[PDB]
Amino acid sequence: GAQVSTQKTGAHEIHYTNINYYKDAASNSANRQDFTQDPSKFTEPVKDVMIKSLPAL
Amino acid sequence: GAQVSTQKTGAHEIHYTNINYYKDAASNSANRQDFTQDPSKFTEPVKDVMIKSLPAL
Amino acid sequence: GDVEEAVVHVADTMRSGPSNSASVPALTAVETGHTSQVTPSDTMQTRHVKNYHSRSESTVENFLGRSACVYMEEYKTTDNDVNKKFVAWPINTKQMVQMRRKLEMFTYLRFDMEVTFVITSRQDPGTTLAQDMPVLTHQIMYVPPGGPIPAKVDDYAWQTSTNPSIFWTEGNAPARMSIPFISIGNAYSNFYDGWSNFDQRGSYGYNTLNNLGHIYVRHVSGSSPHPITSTIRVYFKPKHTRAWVPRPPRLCQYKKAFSVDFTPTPITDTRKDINTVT
Amino acid sequence: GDVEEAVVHVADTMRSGPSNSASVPALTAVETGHTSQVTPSDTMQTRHVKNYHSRSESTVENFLGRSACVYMEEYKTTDNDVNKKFVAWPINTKQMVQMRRKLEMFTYLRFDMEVTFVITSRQDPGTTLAQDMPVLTHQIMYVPPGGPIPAKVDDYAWQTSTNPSIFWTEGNAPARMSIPFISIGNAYSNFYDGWSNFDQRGSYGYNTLNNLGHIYVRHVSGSSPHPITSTIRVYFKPKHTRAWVPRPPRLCQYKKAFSVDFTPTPITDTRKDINTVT
Amino acid sequence: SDRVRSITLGNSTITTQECANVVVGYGRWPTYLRDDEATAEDQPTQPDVATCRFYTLDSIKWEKGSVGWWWKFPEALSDMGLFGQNMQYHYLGRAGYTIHVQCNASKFHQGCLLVVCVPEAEMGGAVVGQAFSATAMANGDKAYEFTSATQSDQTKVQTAIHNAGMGVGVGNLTIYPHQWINLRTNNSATIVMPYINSVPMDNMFRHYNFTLMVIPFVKLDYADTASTYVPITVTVAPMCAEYNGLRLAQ
Amino acid sequence: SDRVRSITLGNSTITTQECANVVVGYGRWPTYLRDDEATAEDQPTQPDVATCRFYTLDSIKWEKGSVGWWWKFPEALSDMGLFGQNMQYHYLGRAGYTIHVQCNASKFHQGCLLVVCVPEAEMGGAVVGQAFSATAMANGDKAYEFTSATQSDQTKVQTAIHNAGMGVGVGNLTIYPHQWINLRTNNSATIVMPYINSVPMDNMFRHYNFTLMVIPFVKLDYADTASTYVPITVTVAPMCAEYNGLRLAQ
Amino acid sequence: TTDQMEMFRIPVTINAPLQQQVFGLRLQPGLDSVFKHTLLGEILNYYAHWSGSMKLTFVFCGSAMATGKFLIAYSPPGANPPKTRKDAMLGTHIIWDIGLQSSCVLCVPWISQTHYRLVQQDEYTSAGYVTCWYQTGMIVPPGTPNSSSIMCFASACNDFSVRMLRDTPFISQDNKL
Ligand SMILES: CN1CCN(Cc2ccc(NCc3ccccc3F)cc2)CC1
Ligand SMILES: CN1CCN(Cc2ccc(NCc3ccccc3F)cc2)CC1
Repeated sequence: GAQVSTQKTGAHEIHYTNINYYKDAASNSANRQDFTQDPSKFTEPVKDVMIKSLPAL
Repeated sequence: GAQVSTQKTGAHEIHYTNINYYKDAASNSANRQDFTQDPSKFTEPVKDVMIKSLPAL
Repeated sequence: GDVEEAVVHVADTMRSGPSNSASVPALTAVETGHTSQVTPSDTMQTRHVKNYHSRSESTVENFLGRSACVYMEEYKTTDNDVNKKFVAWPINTKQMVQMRRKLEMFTYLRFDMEVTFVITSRQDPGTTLAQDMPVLTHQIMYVPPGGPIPAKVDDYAWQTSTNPSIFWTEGNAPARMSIPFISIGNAYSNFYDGWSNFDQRGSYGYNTLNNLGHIYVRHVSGSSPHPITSTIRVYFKPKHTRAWVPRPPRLCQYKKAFSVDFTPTPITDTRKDINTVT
Repeated sequence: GDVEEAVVHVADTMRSGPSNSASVPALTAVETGHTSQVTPSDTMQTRHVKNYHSRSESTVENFLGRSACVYMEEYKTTDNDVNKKFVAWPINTKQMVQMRRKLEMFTYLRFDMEVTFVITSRQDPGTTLAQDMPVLTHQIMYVPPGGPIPAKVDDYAWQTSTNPSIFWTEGNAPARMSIPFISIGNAYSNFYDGWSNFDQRGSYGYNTLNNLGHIYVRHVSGSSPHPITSTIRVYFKPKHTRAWVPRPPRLCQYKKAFSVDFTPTPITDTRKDINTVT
Repeated sequence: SDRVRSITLGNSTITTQECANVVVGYGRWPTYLRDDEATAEDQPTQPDVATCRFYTLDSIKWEKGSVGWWWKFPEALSDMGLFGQNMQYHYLGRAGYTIHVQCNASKFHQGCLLVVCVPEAEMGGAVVGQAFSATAMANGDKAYEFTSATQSDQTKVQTAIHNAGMGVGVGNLTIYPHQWINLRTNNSATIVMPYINSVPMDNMFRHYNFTLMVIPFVKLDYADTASTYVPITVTVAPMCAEYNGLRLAQ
Repeated sequence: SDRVRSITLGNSTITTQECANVVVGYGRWPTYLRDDEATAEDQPTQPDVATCRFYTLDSIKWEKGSVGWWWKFPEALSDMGLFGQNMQYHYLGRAGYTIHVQCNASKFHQGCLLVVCVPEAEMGGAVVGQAFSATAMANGDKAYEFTSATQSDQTKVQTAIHNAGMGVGVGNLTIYPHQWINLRTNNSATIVMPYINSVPMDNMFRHYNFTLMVIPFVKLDYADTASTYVPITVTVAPMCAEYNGLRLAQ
Repeated sequence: TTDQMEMFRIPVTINAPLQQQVFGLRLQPGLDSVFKHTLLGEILNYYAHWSGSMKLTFVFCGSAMATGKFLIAYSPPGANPPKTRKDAMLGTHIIWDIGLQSSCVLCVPWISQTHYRLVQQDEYTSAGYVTCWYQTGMIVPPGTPNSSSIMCFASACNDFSVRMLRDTPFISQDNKL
C-alpha cells in the first residue's frame, strides 16, 4: 500500500514513496502538491460575459 | 503479510498499512474500527413483537 | 500474499405529510417494559434529511481505550526505615475514583491490558545538597499470587528467575508492557454479591475475587550520600474490550477501596418551583 | 497492489504585430466591477516567450503551512503562590499578532491542526544554587469545555481518565500531536458580526464562538530545594486547509485579544509632492 | 442596447434605462437548501412572492460634504411587510438578496460612489476597551453616517471613514462584491448577494449576515444650478427565502 | 379499535382515545383552487405549515345552567399566529377548516351536546328595525352566550335559544354538517368543513364564511362529586389556505 | 422536598383554573438539574458535543375512572419562554388524551443552526423550553381521590450521537482511598 509520485524539480532539467502508518486521516502529511486555481470568480463576477475586444458598454 | 485498510475521513470529502511484529495476539494494537450495534436487546425485550402503529394493548 | 486488503451512519429522516387515520403511533404503554420506537417523522411533518453522523466514538472499545492512572507511591533511595525504601502494592482497580467509576458501568469485562510506568525523582531538602550522582536505575517486579515476597531492598528475591521484571534508566521513554486476559473465570467481575465460606460467612463483596498478585519497585543499587525520593505512577489501558450487563452509574461518593459503603445523597439539585425556567 | 502510482506553468506571451482596427482592448469601464483581462500583447508588439514560472508557493496550503508560536507562559516548580506553579490557558489564536494577521485574511477556514510544544527550564538566581536534581518531567492536559479544572498542582483532576495528555522528559525531541477539525459548525469563523442573546445584547464579536477548551501544564513531581522556572511555547501548523471569502489585510495595530478595537491610522506615508520620484 | 435592464420579483418591477452590467455575488446564484446539506428535521416554509419582492429602504441626501453611509442586513428589513413578520415568528431563516441603488444627476454634475456588500463586517468601538449597545450600529432601516474626523463619543462605533470602522484600508474594499456609480455614465448599481455563512441557516435577529456601504470617493460638485442635493435611494429584494422552527413572536 | 383517531397538521398533532367517526363536510375534501375556476391573475401565496396547523381557541365552562355558545369564523382566528398576519396583509383569502371539540367527564356524568357548522348564519337584531354593531356577534376568539329568555337589549342579537337567532326551529339544524358529544360513549367531535361560497375567493375580514354552534340538548347532571363544571375546548386548523392581492396591513 | 421520592411525581388536582401550567423546564440534557443525573444525562456528561432528537414519555398514574386532556408543547429557542397556553400552542405540541392507553410520547425534533450542540450549553447554543398545560381539566366521579400524579421518561431517538470524550465532573476525591 505504497504511493509513488513525482517530486518538484525544474523545467529543462524523481520519484518518492509514501506510506501511512496511522488509522486517522488527520495524521497524514500536508497535501501541498495541488496547483489548481481559477480567478474568474473574483475578476469576472458579472452576469453577462464581456468580450475584451468589444467595447465595454 | 501486510494488511491494508481504509482510515476514518469525512462524508463528502486514504489507506494505511499494518504489520504485526510479536507472536502474541495480546500485543496487537486496539481494534477500534468496528461499529456494529443492536439496541433491540435492551429496548425491545418483550416476547410478542409489538407494531408501533398498532395500539400497545 | 505480499498484501491482503481488509461507515454505518445514523438513520436518515424521511419526508412525512399530513395524516388522518386510526393509527396512533404516539400512544403506547410503558407498563410492558418496552421503550417506544417512535421518530419525529411520526408526529410532525418533516423534510428529507441525509445524516452523515456516526457513532464511532461511543463504542466501548473507544470509551475504555484511554490510559488512566491507578496508583502512585513514593520510595526513598536511602533511609533508616527498611519498609520505606521500596513499594509493595496489591493490584486492584478500585484505588482511583475516575477509572473506578468508568469500569463500574458494566458488571463483567474481558479485555487485554497495556501497562505504562512513569517514574520521576527529586532531591530531598536539607542543609547540604552538594553532591554528584550518576543516572539512577529502577526495577519493577511482578509476583503472581503465592510467590516469595521480598522483605528488604537487598533481599534475595530480587534475583527473579521466573517472575517477569523490567529494568529502566532515567532519561529514556516510559516503560511499557502488555498483559493478556489472566482471570481464572471467563470474565472479570466488578461486583460479587456473595461470601467466601459456603456457610455464608467471612469476606463479603468484590474483595473475595481479587487475587491478581503484587508489584514491587526499588532502586537497583543507587544509595546516595543524601536522600533522594522517587515516585511511580501506573497507567492501565484496556484493549480488545467486551462488556456485559450494563448498570446505572454511581451517584454517591466513594469512601472505601474494597467496599460499596456510602452515605445517602439527594437525587439532584433543587429549583425555586416546578414552573421556574429562568 | 504492492505499489500504485499517482506542473501548471503561468500563461506564455504570444508574438503580436502592428495592428490598426476598430477593436479597442485598452478601453474598458470599471463601473461594471469587472477587472480588465488585457495582456501586454494587446497594446504593444511582443515576442514569443515560454514561461516556466509556477505559482506553487502561493497556494493557501503552503501559505498557511508554517508553524507559528501562539502562546508562551512561565511556571515554577516550587513557590508560595499555588496559582504560580501551573498554567491554564483558554485556547485562542488571537494572542500573537503575526499569525493572527495571517489567519484574518480569510473569513472562514477549515483545516486539520498539528501542535508542537517546546519546553525549556532555568535555575532562578539566588544566594545559594548548589544542588543536584535529576531530569524533570512535564504533563500537558487538554480539557474540553465543561470538564473539571484543577485548582492546584497536586489536584485529583491530574489523573486524566478520558482527557488526553502527554508526559514529556527534558532532553528529548519536542512533543507533537495532531488534532482534527473540531468545530461544531461547518468551518471556523475568524469574525462574527452578531450578539449572544437573541434580543441583540450581551457579548459581541468573535468572543462568542470561542469554546475550544483549556490547556494545563505542570511539573509531574519535581520539587527542588530551590526554585526552578520553566517556559512552554505552543506552535500551530494548519494542514489540509480550505478558505473562503478573502478580506482586506488589517492596517491598524492590534490592541485587544478579543476585540477589533483600534485607533485611526494614516492610509500610507507621504512624499514631497505628486511629481517627486527621487 | 446593454444600458437597459429590467428586473421582476413578485408583484414589483424595476426598470433602468441607464445602467452597467449586473454583478452576481461570487458567481453563485441564490438557491434553496439541498436535502443532503440541511440539518433541521421539520418541514420548512417557503412564502414565495409574499416575501420575495422589492422594498424601498427610505432615502438619504447627498451633499457636498457627505462622507458615506452604511446599512446592516437583514436587520434593516426587520419591520418591512410580511418579511418582518415571518422573521419575528420563526427561529431560523435563510435568503439571498438583490440590492439596487439609484442616484441620478444631470450631465453637468460630477462625483463617484462605491457600492460594496461586506460580509461579516465586524466593527470596533470608538474607545478601545469600551462596549457599545445594538443601537450605535443598527436601528431598523435608518442609515448611519461615517465621520471625516476620529470619533470621540464612547457610546458609538469608530466612524473614521479612511479605516471603514474595521481597522483596514478603505481603498482595499474592492475585494468584496461591488460596483461604482459614476455620474458620467451610470445612474444605478445592481448586486445579487447569495447566502454566505458557516452554517446552513441562522437566527436573523441575532446575526448581521452582511453590511452595505456607499462611500463618495469623488465628492459631488456642480455650479450655477437650482438643484442643491442629489437624493440616493436603496431597494432590496430577498430571494429563495425559507424559514424554520415556528415559535411565539419575538 | 375504531374509537382511536390521530390527526397531524403542520407541527401539531391531535390524539383521541375515545371518539366517533369523522364527518367530512358535504363529502368534499378541501383542495386548492383550480386554474380553470380562478379569476385573479397574479400568483397566489401558499404559506403551507406556517398557517395549516391547530390553534386552541380558548376554553369555556359547562354548568348545569348553560344554554349554548357560538363562534364565527374566520374572524375567530383574526389574531392567531401567522394566519392572522397573512389575513391582515392580503385582500383575498380561501381555506377549508378542521374543527375538533373536546369535552370529557366520568362515567357517572350525563349530558348531550350538538356541534354544528352553519354556513351563511345571518342573525337578526333583538329589536326588529334596530341595527347592531360588529361587536354583539363577533369580538375575536371569545365565545358568545345564547339566552333562555327573549333578548330585550336593542344593542345585541336576539339570543332566544329555541330559534337559534336565525328565526328557524333549533331541532332542524341537523341538516347542516354536525356531530353529537354524548358523555355515555363520546368525548370529542371532528368536522372537516370545505370552502363554501358563491365566489372562488373573498375578503376574510368583511365576510363570516360559517358559524360554529354548541348547544346542550340534554342539560349536564351529576351527584356527590367534587367536580363542579366540565370545561369544553375548541381547536381549529385551516387547510389548503392560499391568499392573493398583497397590500398595506389592515 | 422533605421526601426524596416526591421529586418523581407531578401533582394534579381536580378543580384547576380553566388554563393552568402543570410544569416547565429547560431543555439542557447535560446541564439542567432535571436531566443532569438521569440515565441519559450521565452518558452525555462523558462527552462534549451531542446531536439528535429526544423522546419524552408521560404516563398517567391516577385512578381508572379519572379522565382528562393535556397539552404538551416544545418551544424552540427565543427571547422569552411562553407564559400562557396561547403562547405555548404556537410551537410544536401534541394534545394528549387519557384513556386505555396510559402513555403518550412527545418527540422533540432536532432544530438547530449547528450540526452539534455543546453539553455545557450556553446562550449561543440554547435549545428551548418544554411546558405542559391543562387542555380540558381532570374530572373524577364520586368516591375517588382528589389528587393524582404523572411521571416522565427521557430517552434518545435512533439518530442521537455524541463526540469529543471528556472527564465527568460529578465524581471527585481529595485523598487516596
Ligand atoms: C478489578 N479489576 C479486574 C480487571 N483487572 C484487569 C487487569 C489484569 C491484569 C493486570 N496486570 C497489570 C500488570 C502488568 C505488568 C506486570 C504486573 C501486573 F500486575 C492489570 C489489570 C484489573 C482489576
Ligand atoms: C480561532 N481559531 C479557530 C481555529 N482553531 C483551530 C484549532 C483547533 C483545535 C486546536 N487544538 C489544539 C490542541 C492540541 C492538543 C491538545 C489540546 C488542544 F487544544 C488548535 C487550533 C484555532 C482558533
